[PDB]
Amino acid sequence: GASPSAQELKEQGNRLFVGRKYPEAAACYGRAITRNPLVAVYYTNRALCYLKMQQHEQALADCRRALELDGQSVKAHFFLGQCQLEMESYDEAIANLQRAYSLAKEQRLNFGDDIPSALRIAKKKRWNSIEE
Ligand SMILES: *CC(=O)Nc1ccc(NC(=O)C*)cc1
Repeated sequence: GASPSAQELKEQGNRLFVGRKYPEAAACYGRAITRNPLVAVYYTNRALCYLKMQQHEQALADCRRALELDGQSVKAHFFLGQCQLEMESYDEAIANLQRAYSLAKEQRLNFGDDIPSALRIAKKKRWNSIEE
């Protein structure tokens, strides 16, 4: 047969995510990791699959793996915050989303209003949690 390159399996998991096959996509990213475990995006992409699967702990651990490879990652800080938000770790979530925002400015990355909106939503969810 043929065995793909790590890059080729990342491409395949990307297509599987867009096809809404999230456990399959996540396994594809694991196969990419087997070939090259030093590529941050494989872990962040797999964390998005885990989030869609409502597996917050597994997504969180992949965000940590990505952050050990790229400490400047907007995407890893953003999805770390999103994992924490889903787990109701509100203050940690907001700080990581704010760090994502600052990094994106430093890097001149345009996500429209997505990060400010994500913060507003996070702070409102936190506020509602405090007011009971
Ligand atoms: C390039 C790429 O992956 N684009 C893309 C478009 C639409 C969506 N939508 C959903 O997954 C629901 C994902 C990725």
